[PDB]
Amino acid sequence: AKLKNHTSKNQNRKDHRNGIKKPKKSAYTSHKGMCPKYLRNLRRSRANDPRQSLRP
Amino acid sequence: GIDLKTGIKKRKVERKEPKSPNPYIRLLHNAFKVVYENTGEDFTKVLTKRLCLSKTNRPVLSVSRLAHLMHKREDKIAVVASTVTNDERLVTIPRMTICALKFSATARSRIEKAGGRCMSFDELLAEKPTGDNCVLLQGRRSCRAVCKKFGSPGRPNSHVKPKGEHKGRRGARGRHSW
Amino acid sequence: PTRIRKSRKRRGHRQMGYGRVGGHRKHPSGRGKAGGLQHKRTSFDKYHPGYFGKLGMRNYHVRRNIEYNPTINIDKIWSLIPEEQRDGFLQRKSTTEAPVVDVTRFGFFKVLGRGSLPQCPIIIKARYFSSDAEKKLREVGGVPLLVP
Amino acid sequence: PTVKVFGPTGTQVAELPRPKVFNVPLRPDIINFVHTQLRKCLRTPYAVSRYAGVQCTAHSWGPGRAVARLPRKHGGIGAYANFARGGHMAHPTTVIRRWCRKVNLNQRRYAVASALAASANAALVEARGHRIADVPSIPLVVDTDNVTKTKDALAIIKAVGVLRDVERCKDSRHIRAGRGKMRNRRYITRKGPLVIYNTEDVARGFRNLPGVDLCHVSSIRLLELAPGSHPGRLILWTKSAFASLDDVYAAKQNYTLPRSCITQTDIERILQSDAVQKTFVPKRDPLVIERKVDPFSSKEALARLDPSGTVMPK
Amino acid sequence: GRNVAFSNMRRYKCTNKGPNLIKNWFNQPA
RNA sequence: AAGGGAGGCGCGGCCCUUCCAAGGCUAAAUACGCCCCGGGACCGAUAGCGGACCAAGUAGCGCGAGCGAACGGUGAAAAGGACGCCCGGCCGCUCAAAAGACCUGAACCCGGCCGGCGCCGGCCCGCCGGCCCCGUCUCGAAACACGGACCGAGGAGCCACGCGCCGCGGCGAGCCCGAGGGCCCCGCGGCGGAGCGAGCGCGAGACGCCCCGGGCCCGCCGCGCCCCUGCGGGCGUGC
Ligand SMILES: [K+]
Ligand SMILES: [K+]
Ligand SMILES: [K+]
Ligand SMILES: [K+]
Ligand SMILES: [K+]
Ligand SMILES: [K+]
Ligand SMILES: [K+]
Ligand SMILES: [K+]
Ligand SMILES: [K+]
Ligand SMILES: [K+]
Ligand SMILES: [K+]
Ligand SMILES: [K+]
Ligand SMILES: [K+]
Ligand SMILES: [K+]
Ligand SMILES: [K+]
Ligand SMILES: [K+]
Ligand SMILES: [K+]
Ligand SMILES: [K+]
Ligand SMILES: [K+]
Ligand SMILES: [K+]
Ligand SMILES: [K+]
Ligand SMILES: [K+]
Ligand SMILES: [K+]
Ligand SMILES: [K+]
Ligand SMILES: [K+]
Ligand SMILES: [K+]
Ligand SMILES: [Mg+2]
Ligand SMILES: [Mg+2]
Ligand SMILES: [Mg+2]
Ligand SMILES: [Mg+2]
Ligand SMILES: [Mg+2]
Ligand SMILES: [Mg+2]
Ligand SMILES: [Mg+2]
Ligand SMILES: [Mg+2]
Ligand SMILES: [Mg+2]
Ligand SMILES: [Mg+2]
Ligand SMILES: [Mg+2]
Ligand SMILES: [Mg+2]
Ligand SMILES: [Mg+2]
Ligand SMILES: [Mg+2]
Ligand SMILES: [Mg+2]
Ligand SMILES: [Mg+2]
Repeated sequence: AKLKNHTSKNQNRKDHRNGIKKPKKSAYTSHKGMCPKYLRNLRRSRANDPRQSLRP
Repeated sequence: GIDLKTGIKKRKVERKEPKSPNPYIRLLHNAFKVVYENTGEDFTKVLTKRLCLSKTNRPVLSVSRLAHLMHKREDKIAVVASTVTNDERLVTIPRMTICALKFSATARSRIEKAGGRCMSFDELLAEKPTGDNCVLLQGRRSCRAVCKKFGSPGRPNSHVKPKGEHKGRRGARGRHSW
Repeated sequence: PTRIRKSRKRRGHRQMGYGRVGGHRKHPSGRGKAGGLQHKRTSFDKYHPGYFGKLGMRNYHVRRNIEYNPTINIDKIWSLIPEEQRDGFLQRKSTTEAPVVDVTRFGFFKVLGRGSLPQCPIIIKARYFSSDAEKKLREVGGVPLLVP
Repeated sequence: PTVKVFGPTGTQVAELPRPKVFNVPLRPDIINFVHTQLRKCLRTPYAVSRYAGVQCTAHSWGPGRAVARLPRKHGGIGAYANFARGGHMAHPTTVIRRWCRKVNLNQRRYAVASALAASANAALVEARGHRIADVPSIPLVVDTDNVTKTKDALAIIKAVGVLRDVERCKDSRHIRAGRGKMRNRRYITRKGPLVIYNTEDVARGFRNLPGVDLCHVSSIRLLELAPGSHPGRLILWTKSAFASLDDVYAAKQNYTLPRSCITQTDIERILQSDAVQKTFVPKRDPLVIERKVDPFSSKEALARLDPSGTVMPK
Repeated sequence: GRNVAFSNMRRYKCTNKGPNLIKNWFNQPA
């Protein structure tokens, strides 16, 4: 026997029932994928700033 | 008919009372709930909610964490709605006043031997019911081992360990190991 | 107690929470753990990485009391001294009557270096040291020692 | 404070200090949890036989003969199903049921101490069921020192004021209401006093009395202290029993009694005190709510909104 | 998605026939 | 074969550690039906053993191997039914009572006398209004889809063990009625406390009410530089 192949009939209503979620606020500032040569210089600069440095 | 669905969300359930059968917890919570209704102070409101929590939401506090947090403000009353344990890796304790739900037998002995005081929440209720010169404190709610396995180990952005023993290699040597 | 269970709240309901379309049958997925590489593959990869395969050397008989190796950090050392005596030792930071702590008597072999010690000379005898356990101990005036 | 001690005749004769086990907090939740687990540990297993219903020979006839498909004995009689007369149970009872329950040693000692502290109240002993309206002190200590004839032991219990509690028990014996009277549980009597003794022979003269039980002080039983899982039993202490309570609790190695706490009597006092009341500040005055009604009906109703009267009444 | 640890229990042997493999402790106080 | 055997990865060599096969005896602590004895939060006559009944593995069925029922209860006492009248009945005797072949004696169904001509709603009452056969599989059942004459009694998610999460109790860098020994007393492991690495092995402080992120430290893989006891130590850098 044959059954149905495909439909999207009820799927936009299921997509809306819990609201359309939004991504976490901290995903907008993740360092993942930035230049390493920029992320190296970023750490170096702060370690030598007494207002920012966190060395003991 | 009336349309009360659009723009309106499902209501929420929160603990509004302790579910412990201990009679000392019911007496204290009912007492601080009264003081809030006649004061409107937000210190007595946060403290009334701490007494309803479920013991995995009330982690312990050690003396060495208190000695660290109360530094430079040593003339104040630490207020903890949980148990205060001892930390034997700290050799010398400072003098402080702590008010807690319960003290370990060894932590009470050390606190008193430095000159400190161990108050109870009914001593706090009588002398300082609205939290003047008091600080509220709590421990690390996410320190349990159980909360370290939540999620999907196996998914490429997880950072969580699996649960049983896994003796193989497939999917366990990084990406391009499946 | 049977009288507080969820299943007794279904008397009169024809099907005890298992559905009319599906129903309750014997073993609709198979028994046990079977299917992990075929029709339960979506389950096994999501939650059990490294369930299939081999990894590493095998030993046909492990000696449990050879491989046993207890350890203690330096921040736990002063709690082995009884409380009645700790005050006096701190009081007189002696080089010529320093306290001796033999950790094998308490059942440890190696000394690791997490933490810090009080400003007081002390002697620690053990079977093996880590490199920064030794470094923090010599910073205090203490000596490490090896024992039989 | 000191407890009183009475002769075997009724006058006051001595005073002893209160043992520290009476200062433990009252925990009807802990006494109920322990009483439940330890009363399950006295049970005898039961089960049906493992061969029952399956000694006969029976097989299905199959479809095509106009009968239901259950197994049938030679001849066609239903067999081997829970819904057939003579068949096995659907899930037979087995003796591998877990009959006992575990309790930690700390929680077992808390229950005894909390049950003993309840026994020092004249308002909880009364509300448990006993008759103590003619009793000198509810922490009742009495000097007896040797009792062998029941006749003399009855004379003391009268000489003090616990006589009505044993007659309460005596006049209550009856045949119980159900199947239990075929199973060696034919009579029921109410429970009276508990005599706790240390170094003196009393068991021979006290035991035959209706509703009386006997406990040597070194081994006190929680199922005796809280009959029915209700804490406040009436206890007749011998003098040497009452004066060895602290020695007994000193004989439990690395044990300390739990910490005393305050009661709802104590909390209700604090709130009504000038240190707590002086923090009180009144609420705003509350909204005033009427029902709707047509202002245009009358002059007075309409005037409430607009007093001037530019608006027509009707 | 169910995240459990796999049970490491062995299937019961000889439950209805064979030698008796169930040892009870009702005689322990005696 | 002559000295030999063993040391949880094979072969050949050198040591070390530890035992003496190819012959034999031996109490105790341990396990268990029939049968006798005691106990039970077990069943209460379609239950509990197949089997509570003076005669059950009996009566009955099969050439045979074998299969295998049903049936408990008058009353305190048998006092188990006088006298009379007709030719089994009537009347009535015993007894607290016929309880009379036996406790109580429901339903379905039926016979005699008396009254009347489906459910819901309104009205005192036979009028008006509404009403298809339930359970089930199914997109869809009043279906010409299936089960069901009627009535009673019985009749189906319980238990053991393992895994995950949540709640509550006790104690807390600790915790714990193993087994056992003297509802009370004493009682080892174990698990937790440090991780990472295939392994040789090496081994965590720096911040923070809490949560989230950042930074740094430990192991595994790589690599500057300096050095002592050196393919070993120290100080760094990078995914
Ligand atoms: K897992
Ligand atoms: K369900
Ligand atoms: K389904
Ligand atoms: K199947
Ligand atoms: K299957
Ligand atoms: K599999
Ligand atoms: K391999
Ligand atoms: K059979
Ligand atoms: K059938
Ligand atoms: K059928
Ligand atoms: K305990
Ligand atoms: K107990
Ligand atoms: K070897
Ligand atoms: K071997
Ligand atoms: K070998
Ligand atoms: K039968
Ligand atoms: K069907
Ligand atoms: K079908
Ligand atoms: K269909
Ligand atoms: K239908
Ligand atoms: K039709
Ligand atoms: K029809
Ligand atoms: K159908
Ligand atoms: K048909
Ligand atoms: K039909
Ligand atoms: K490696
Ligand atoms: Mg959504
Ligand atoms: Mg439903
Ligand atoms: Mg039905
Ligand atoms: Mg299904
Ligand atoms: Mg389907
Ligand atoms: Mg079905
Ligand atoms: Mg059949
Ligand atoms: Mg049966
Ligand atoms: Mg009844
Ligand atoms: Mg032999
Ligand atoms: Mg029968
Ligand atoms: Mg009858
Ligand atoms: Mg189907
Ligand atoms: Mg069909
Ligand atoms: Mg039909
Ligand atoms: Mg029925």
